[PDB]
Amino acid sequence: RSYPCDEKKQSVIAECSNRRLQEVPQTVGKYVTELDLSDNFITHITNESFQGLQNLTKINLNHNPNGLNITDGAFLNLKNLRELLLEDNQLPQIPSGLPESLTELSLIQNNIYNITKEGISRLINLKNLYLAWNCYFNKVCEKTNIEDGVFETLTNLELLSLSFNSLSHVPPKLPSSLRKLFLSNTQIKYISEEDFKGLINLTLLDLSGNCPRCFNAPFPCVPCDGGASINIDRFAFQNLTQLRYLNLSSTSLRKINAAWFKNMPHLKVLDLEFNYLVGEIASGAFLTMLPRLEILDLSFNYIKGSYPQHINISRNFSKLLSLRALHLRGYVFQELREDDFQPLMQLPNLSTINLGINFIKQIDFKLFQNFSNLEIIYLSENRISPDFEFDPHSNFYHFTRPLIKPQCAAYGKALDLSLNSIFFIGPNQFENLPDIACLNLSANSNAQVLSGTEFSAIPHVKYLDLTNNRLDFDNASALTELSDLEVLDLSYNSHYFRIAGVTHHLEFIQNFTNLKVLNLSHNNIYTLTDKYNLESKSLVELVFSGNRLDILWNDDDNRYISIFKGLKNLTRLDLSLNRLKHIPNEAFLNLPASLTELHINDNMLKFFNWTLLQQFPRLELLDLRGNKLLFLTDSLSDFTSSLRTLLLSHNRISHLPSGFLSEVSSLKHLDLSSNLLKTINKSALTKLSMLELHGNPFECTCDIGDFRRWMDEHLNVKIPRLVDVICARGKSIVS
Amino acid sequence: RSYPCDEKKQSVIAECSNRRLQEVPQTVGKYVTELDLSDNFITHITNESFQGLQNLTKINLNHNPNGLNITDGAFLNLKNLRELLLEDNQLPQIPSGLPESLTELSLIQNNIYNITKEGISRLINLKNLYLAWNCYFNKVCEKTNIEDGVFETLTNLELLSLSFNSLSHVPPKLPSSLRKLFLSNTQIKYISEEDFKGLINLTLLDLSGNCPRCFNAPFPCVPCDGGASINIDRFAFQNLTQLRYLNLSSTSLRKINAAWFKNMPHLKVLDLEFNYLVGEIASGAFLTMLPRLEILDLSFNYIKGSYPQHINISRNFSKLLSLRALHLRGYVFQELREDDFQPLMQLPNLSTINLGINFIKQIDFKLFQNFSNLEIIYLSENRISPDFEFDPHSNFYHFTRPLIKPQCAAYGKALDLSLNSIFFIGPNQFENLPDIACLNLSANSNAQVLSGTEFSAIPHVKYLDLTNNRLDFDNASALTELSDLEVLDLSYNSHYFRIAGVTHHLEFIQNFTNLKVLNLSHNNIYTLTDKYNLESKSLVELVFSGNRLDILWNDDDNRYISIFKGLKNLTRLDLSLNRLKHIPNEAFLNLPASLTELHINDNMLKFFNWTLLQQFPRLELLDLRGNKLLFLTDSLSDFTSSLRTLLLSHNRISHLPSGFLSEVSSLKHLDLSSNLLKTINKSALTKLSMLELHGNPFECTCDIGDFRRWMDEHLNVKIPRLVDVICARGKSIVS
Ligand SMILES: *[C@@H]1O[C@H](CO)[C@@H](O[C@@H]2O[C@H](CO)[C@@H](O[C@@H]3O[C@H](CO[C@H]4O[C@H](CO)[C@@H](O)[C@H](O)[C@@H]4O)[C@@H](O)[C@H](O[C@H]4O[C@H](CO)[C@@H](O)[C@H](O)[C@@H]4O)[C@@H]3O)[C@H](O)[C@H]2NC(C)=O)[C@H](O)[C@H]1NC(C)=O
Ligand SMILES: *[C@@H]1O[C@H](CO)[C@@H](O[C@@H]2O[C@H](CO)[C@@H](O[C@@H]3O[C@H](CO[C@H]4O[C@H](CO)[C@@H](O)[C@H](O)[C@@H]4O)[C@@H](O)[C@H](O[C@H]4O[C@H](CO)[C@@H](O)[C@H](O)[C@@H]4O)[C@@H]3O)[C@H](O)[C@H]2NC(C)=O)[C@H](O)[C@H]1NC(C)=O
Ligand SMILES: *[C@@H]1O[C@H](CO)[C@@H](O[C@@H]2O[C@H](CO)[C@@H](O[C@@H]3O[C@H](CO)[C@@H](O)[C@H](O)[C@@H]3O)[C@H](O)[C@H]2NC(C)=O)[C@H](O)[C@H]1NC(C)=O
Ligand SMILES: *[C@@H]1O[C@H](CO)[C@@H](O[C@@H]2O[C@H](CO)[C@@H](O[C@@H]3O[C@H](CO)[C@@H](O)[C@H](O)[C@@H]3O)[C@H](O)[C@H]2NC(C)=O)[C@H](O)[C@H]1NC(C)=O
Ligand SMILES: *[C@@H]1O[C@H](CO)[C@@H](O[C@@H]2O[C@H](CO)[C@@H](O)[C@H](O)[C@H]2NC(C)=O)[C@H](O)[C@H]1NC(C)=O
Ligand SMILES: *[C@@H]1O[C@H](CO)[C@@H](O[C@@H]2O[C@H](CO)[C@@H](O)[C@H](O)[C@H]2NC(C)=O)[C@H](O)[C@H]1NC(C)=O
Ligand SMILES: CCCCCc1cc2c(Cc3cccc(CN)c3)cccc2nc1N
Ligand SMILES: CCCCCc1cc2c(Cc3cccc(CN)c3)cccc2nc1N
Ligand SMILES: *[C@@H]1O[C@H](CO)[C@@H](O)[C@H](O)[C@H]1NC(C)=O
Ligand SMILES: *[C@@H]1O[C@H](CO)[C@@H](O)[C@H](O)[C@H]1NC(C)=O
Ligand SMILES: *[C@@H]1O[C@H](CO)[C@@H](O)[C@H](O)[C@H]1NC(C)=O
Ligand SMILES: *[C@@H]1O[C@H](CO)[C@@H](O)[C@H](O)[C@H]1NC(C)=O
Ligand SMILES: *[C@@H]1O[C@H](CO)[C@@H](O)[C@H](O)[C@H]1NC(C)=O
Ligand SMILES: *[C@@H]1O[C@H](CO)[C@@H](O)[C@H](O)[C@H]1NC(C)=O
Ligand SMILES: *[C@@H]1O[C@H](CO)[C@@H](O)[C@H](O)[C@H]1NC(C)=O
Ligand SMILES: *[C@@H]1O[C@H](CO)[C@@H](O)[C@H](O)[C@H]1NC(C)=O
Ligand SMILES: *[C@@H]1O[C@H](CO)[C@@H](O)[C@H](O)[C@H]1NC(C)=O
Ligand SMILES: *[C@@H]1O[C@H](CO)[C@@H](O)[C@H](O)[C@H]1NC(C)=O
Ligand SMILES: *[C@@H]1O[C@H](CO)[C@@H](O)[C@H](O)[C@H]1NC(C)=O
Ligand SMILES: *[C@@H]1O[C@H](CO)[C@@H](O)[C@H](O)[C@H]1NC(C)=O
Repeated sequence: RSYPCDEKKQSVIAECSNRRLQEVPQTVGKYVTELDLSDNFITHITNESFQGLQNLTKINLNHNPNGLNITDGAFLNLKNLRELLLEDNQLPQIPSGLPESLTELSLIQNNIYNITKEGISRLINLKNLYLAWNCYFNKVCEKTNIEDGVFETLTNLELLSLSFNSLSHVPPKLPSSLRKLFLSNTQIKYISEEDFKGLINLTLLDLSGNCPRCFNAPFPCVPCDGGASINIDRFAFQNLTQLRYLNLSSTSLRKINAAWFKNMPHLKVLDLEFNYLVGEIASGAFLTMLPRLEILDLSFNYIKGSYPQHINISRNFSKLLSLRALHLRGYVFQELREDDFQPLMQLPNLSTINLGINFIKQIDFKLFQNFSNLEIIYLSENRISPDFEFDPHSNFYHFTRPLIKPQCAAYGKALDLSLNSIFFIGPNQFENLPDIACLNLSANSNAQVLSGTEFSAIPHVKYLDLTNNRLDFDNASALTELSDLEVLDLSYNSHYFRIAGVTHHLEFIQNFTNLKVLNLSHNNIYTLTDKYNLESKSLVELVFSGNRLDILWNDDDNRYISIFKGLKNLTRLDLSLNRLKHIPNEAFLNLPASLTELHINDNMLKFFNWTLLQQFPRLELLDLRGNKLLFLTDSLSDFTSSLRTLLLSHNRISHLPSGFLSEVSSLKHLDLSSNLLKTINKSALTKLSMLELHGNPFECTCDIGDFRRWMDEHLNVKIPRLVDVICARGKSIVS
Repeated sequence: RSYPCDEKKQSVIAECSNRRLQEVPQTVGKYVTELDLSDNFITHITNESFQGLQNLTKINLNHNPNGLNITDGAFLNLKNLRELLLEDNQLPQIPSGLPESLTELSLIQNNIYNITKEGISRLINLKNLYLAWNCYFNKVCEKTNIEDGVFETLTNLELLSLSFNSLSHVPPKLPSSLRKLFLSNTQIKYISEEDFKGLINLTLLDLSGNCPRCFNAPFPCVPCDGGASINIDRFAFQNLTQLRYLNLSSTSLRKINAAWFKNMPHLKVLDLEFNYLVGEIASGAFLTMLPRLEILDLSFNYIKGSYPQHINISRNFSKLLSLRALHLRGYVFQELREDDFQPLMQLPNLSTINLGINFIKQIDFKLFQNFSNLEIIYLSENRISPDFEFDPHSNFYHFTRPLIKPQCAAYGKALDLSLNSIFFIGPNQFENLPDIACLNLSANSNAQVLSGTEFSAIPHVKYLDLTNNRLDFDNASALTELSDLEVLDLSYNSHYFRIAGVTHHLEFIQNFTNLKVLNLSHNNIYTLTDKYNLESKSLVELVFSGNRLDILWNDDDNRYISIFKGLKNLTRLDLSLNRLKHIPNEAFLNLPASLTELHINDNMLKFFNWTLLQQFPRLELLDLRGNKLLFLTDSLSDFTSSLRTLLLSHNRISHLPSGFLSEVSSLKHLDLSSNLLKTINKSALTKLSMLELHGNPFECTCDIGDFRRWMDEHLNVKIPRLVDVICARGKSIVS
């Protein structure tokens, strides 16, 4: 048992993050290799901080403290130190006399404005150097002075990142080992012919945000004089036969010179977001130069004040033969006509069209059929009708998450129409579409009574998202045309559920032979009409959080006592956030005997009838976190032989009953963190692999001794975050 | 300083609620008259519980414990006990040998099924007897046995309530002192001629929920055989000349006998909700019998399965000359035509029409003009387009809150169109309406760009509610036609605010010469377009909670540093729930010097620059509750002479600086509850009238003595909830 860090073996990692450590710990294990020490209160670092920690081949001192004084060659005597990370430390300078064994260095988010030979040129083994985000936006900081030639000694340098600094030009004397060159938001107007001419290995070049398009910028944005475009010499990308990824986002471009790509036969990803390329899109020769392009991002190229009827796509798109994804958000146009996308329809691997945020009013949906294999049709957010703000380690111009949830997209062809205005699905709404498997109609202000016919044209939908609408559930055949339905997400439709005098019919649930997952969360359900029960022979997982079981299962009311019992296959049930003070025993007994996993967290339970766990012989996880439980049973082993994980954090448990750890033979994980345990008696003292105790007011006196021994006896019981397992006054119990 | 209760003088009241008291306190003040002891853990009551507490003319033992054993005549020796309340106690019986001085008795929500002479007939001074809600719904309980004549001795009985018990008929031998008779939900099929014949003083009769209409009931509901109507003898309400309030809600009525009202010339409020009176509404003679009726509730009289084109209102409504409010929710019809309301238009005092929840599709709005003086036009929730569930002390069939917010209605003529489907305000949307002053368009899925013309037909709107829509704020003249605008509520319009690449224009705020109150809460505002500042010469109050000032006022960004300074008249600002870790001093200094009241609660502030309170010389209230403040300044008196209230609960303050209580000469209220104060030194020890300290881990040892003296010295400093001012282990500090 280590302290204050928590170790593992991936290759031996001392996770020592966030522990409020005030200086590097003396007490680290001697087989430790990677020591993560971020987010601590470390203020000073000397040579004698890592005195005897050898074969540390990684250090992380990010965010210290939560500015860091590092003496010169304080790391020098670590002859194995390879990866060093000292991001976000208000470092004034690249620290002096670093150990030349370093292969990866990260100085992101400091105050370093001077890149000197005295810090960098000795370090011949740098592969990846991260200096981004040191002088940017309206930060008080100085122009970035780069001593001449200071990189040419770094002949094993593969990745260099200087983004979000004021450079003004591409440094000269760049080693030709570079494969990845990041110069975004560096205030560079002009790209000369000599600028990259000897970088024959570059796979990636990022010149984004130089001469930026600043209208409506969510950050302080300085245009180039006259909102002028970036100036790229005609032979600037000569000799760059190995480029794969080119990012020219936000460089105010209006013209693309087709000859820029003459010597890039492999170009794979092109990013031209936030430029002014509406003209280039309609008639663009540069598109005939890219037969291996896979991803083209042309988002936010809208003309301010301009709302064209149709989008205008050059015939030249037809030539983009390897194109996989095409992103055209923020073009802004009223209508998508069948003719408008002819140039894309013969492209064989075009699987993703992104038309998000174009305020489109009508789509002639039949057009998506005439394509080859579209997989993701992304139309969200249109107008179709019946420390620190910016993360230095992600992409700055867009979100990188997938457009459509993987779990939904994995079923097949996907149509995301979320955040539109289809407030009512008419009879011909889905005429002429391909066989959609994944459908998002979230947030379309839909208030209709679904009745069994609305989806007849796409009857093979397998995952359906109708979250965040206002469905009026007043017809028992709703959605039953979707015989293949497997996932149905009905969250955040509380509008009509909340009104007691409108009708609520959920009977339809039973008709689905293949329904696996049903989410009814945040619907404020407390009254149903005519039928009180949920029935399905298939359903595996019901999410019923953010409803009102406190009302449903009121003591004076019997109507909903078997609400969930007809769910004969159910293995996971989420009853969290139901305002439950107590569950009547009979209603608890009528939960499906099939359950393996039951969540009743974040209610207000004062009591739990443990005895009833006898009728749930398959149950593996019981989650009661965030209630008001006062007492644990003394006889748990008598009610279950199945429970593997029991979660009880954020309750009011002050005493552990006899044999509680030893006697339950299937139980491996027990979470008692953040309760009211003053102690743990020797009488409470085996099949347990993890026990959580942080957050408790452990009275530290001579009485607390017995348990310590037990910890020493059982190393096989991980006890996390021992630093937070604390005497009630501050020291850990392990002192 | 009392303990454990907290006293006052209204006439001397010992508020002793909710204190976890385990028995009646010995230590009550001897001038105490009313002793509220509800919501405690009281289990037993004997004669020797109130030994020497005389001139107690009120006791409240509701919800004890949080069932109560009361010995016989345990209250007998209180010769002044007047009002006794023992609701919600699982009492098995009316307690025996109660003191005959009682004028008001409340036994609501117990288990009393036997109403005996041994408990009630002696008590000749009962005015008001509450026995409601003892056997109801699916509770395990017995039919209510009422010993014969047991009320006729109570000749000073004015109010009797037996609702929500199984009676089966109106008890006989009811004293003719009764003015108010509550028999709701008592399972009484038949009302005989003899039933009330000698009750010549009744002002109110409630026979609601006997033979109930049970379709879609939000409670276990037992129809009378055949869903039959209640049977009311033709001369059942003979001799009841003094009736004012008649409640016949949910008695399955289909016919009203006009002659029931022959001898009620004063009838004021008639409640016929949840019956089947569509026929009676269209052709109803009973309406010619009620020329003093003021309030008529005909809600939820819908025919299941039926959706008429027009509502059908008998000509006889024209005869309801004193009618003030008419409620017609849940009739359910498609269209309101001008002709359909002719019978109401000459009624002089008709100020309120309620058409909520009728799924109406079109209204011919010009019709509201032809009325006399309509004040509240309530149309919410239609389809217009471009312990314990039930509170025993409120009305069971409807919510009693006002239809329209008083603050909005106080400006004049009100139109509530909330929860409809006016997703777009067209040019003629508001043609032909009266001069609306108060307008609710909440929750209409409105996504348009308001532009300055939409309200031109009702330009004198003074309070405007557009909450819970999705407004696209992309035009600087939005709402500017409303030159008289005084209150503008823009909460919960985050849809477009949250998207960084759409435009956000709030410039319009400045054009309003009369804008007092602006709510921008829960809009997730973090980026504006072109103009970064909020400007108004009039605005008094800005609510900016649930936005992202953490982003706006990011350290690397200057654009929003004066966001609020142009609000030159501002006296109240709410910056709560902005995720603020810290406020740059310059942005804090640019808050309006006019401010008297500033809320920054529920953020995550680690530090507060108190020194800056020097530039806010009018500031009376500073609310920093629910942050992470570690330290208080030692020199507050140097930065302010205006602060009257300072609220610091839920922070991490462990020490009180010298002179903190004494030195600030304007400060009257200081809230330090729920921090981390182990003590309060004698050096921290005048103009203070209230100091809050409950929730702190006060170390109770010899050191804690000094402060106790100070408390004894200053009785003029209310310290609430001393019971919760607790040694860190359980006893109060005042022990
Ligand atoms: C202009 O356009 C270019 C070209 O697309 C963008 O280039 C990408 O830049 C992003 C952001 O810097 C890079 O993203 C990060 O890559 C790191 C390295 O990942 C590679 O190697 C690791 C193995 O070490 C693999 O696991 C991984 O699959 C990759 O093959 C990652 O470490 C980062 O992820 C980590 O941090 C993020 C922080 O958000 C966490 O969310 C993750 O969980 C993880 O811990 C991150 O993914 C990206 O690699 C660049 N692309 C290429 C091909 O090199 C530019 O950023 C863009 N410019 C601007 C300013 O927007
Ligand atoms: C059938 O229809 C009838 C006729 O309308 C309804 O009759 C009303 O019933 C309600 C609920 O019982 C009564 O409401 C309660 O009245 C109490 C007495 O208030 C009068 O006197 C006090 C002075 O003591 C005045 O302050 C007050 O203005 C009244 O003149 C109040 O004490 C109750 O309010 C208190 O408790 C509620 C609990 O919700 C709190 O919210 C309040 O803050 C307050 O503490 C309450 O208002 C009402 O008075 C009856 N009307 C008349 C004219 O007598 C029936 O209820 C209805 N039947 C059913 C089953 O719905
Ligand atoms: C409605 O509830 C459903 C069902 O629970 C929610 O979908 C599920 O969400 C969880 C995460 O919350 C997904 O599990 C996760 O999977 C990822 C990827 O494998 C993994 O990395 C995580 O550790 C976790 O296991 C789960 O796959 C997903 N299930 C389905 C069928 O999509 C849904 O999010 C809820 N809807 C709303 C609006 O809250
Ligand atoms: C948007 O913010 C406004 C302005 O603050 C909110 O309206 C105000 O709400 C408060 C209560 O939250 C009202 O004060 C209260 O008045 C009543 C009656 O006098 C009193 O009993 C209370 O003690 C309290 O003082 C205030 O009058 C009201 N102001 C106006 C102009 O209506 C509004 O509720 C917010 N909107 C949303 C949707 O949250
Ligand atoms: C349906 O569309 C909605 C809206 O685009 C998606 O909701 C987003 O999902 C992510 C991941 O949880 C959240 O972080 C965002 O907050 C959500 N956006 C909004 C506006 O709520 C949803 O995931 C889509 N559904 C599917 C199946 O892919
Ligand atoms: C505008 O209409 C909405 C919806 O009817 C009103 O919102 C309700 O107000 C009450 C009082 O705060 C809340 O308890 C309800 O939760 C609200 N309902 C909903 C659906 O949110 C609103 O008050 C009306 N505005 C005015 C000025 O009267
Ligand atoms: C992609 C972001 C475009 C931002 C501007 C913006 C454009 C909008 C449009 C398109 C449009 C662009 C330019 C001019 C016009 C005509 N006013 C419309 C339609 C509907 C709502 C519109 N709302 C907005 N906020
Ligand atoms: C006042 C509550 C009425 C409850 C029934 C109910 C009625 C609705 C109506 C009216 C209606 C009533 C009776 C029959 C019909 C025709 N299906 C419509 C229109 C639109 C949505 C409707 N949604 C509902 N849930
Ligand atoms: C760049 O390419 C051109 C022709 O493609 C060639 O003449 C020149 O030698 C190359 N430059 C370098 C430095 O390789
Ligand atoms: C499309 O991708 C497939 C593999 O998914 C590949 O075999 C094929 O060569 C690609 N076609 C083109 C024209 O790039
Ligand atoms: C559902 O709606 C369909 C289509 O109008 C209708 O025929 C059917 O009657 C409805 N079902 C029920 C159970 O009301
Ligand atoms: C749904 O299931 C019920 C009962 O199993 C059946 O009566 C009903 O007709 C079904 N509806 C459809 C459309 O399959
Ligand atoms: C029960 O669930 C399993 C696992 O999802 C599934 O294979 C089976 O079909 C379901 N049973 C029924 C009767 O639908
Ligand atoms: C648990 O519920 C059962 C009935 O299912 C009851 O007999 C038993 O007394 C309850 N146990 C506790 C501790 O409440
Ligand atoms: C009731 O009224 C009728 C006539 O209105 C009268 O004859 C009778 O005496 C009255 N009954 C009582 C008991 O007052
Ligand atoms: C209407 O109410 C007013 C007082 O607001 C009263 O003077 C008048 O008599 C009432 N009219 C009728 C017909 O009741
Ligand atoms: C607001 O909309 C009006 C009406 O179309 C238009 O004339 C005006 O140009 C718009 N204002 C701005 C500032 O765009
Ligand atoms: C609003 O105010 C601004 C500046 O005070 C002015 O230029 C603009 O024309 C105003 N618009 C209207 C409709 O009053
Ligand atoms: C400032 O507020 C006060 C109080 O609401 C108001 O009387 C005055 O008109 C406002 N001042 C201006 C310049 O609008
Ligand atoms: C408060 O802000 C002022 C600048 O307005 C600065 O001079 C001072 O140092 C700050 N005080 C603290 C305690 O941060």
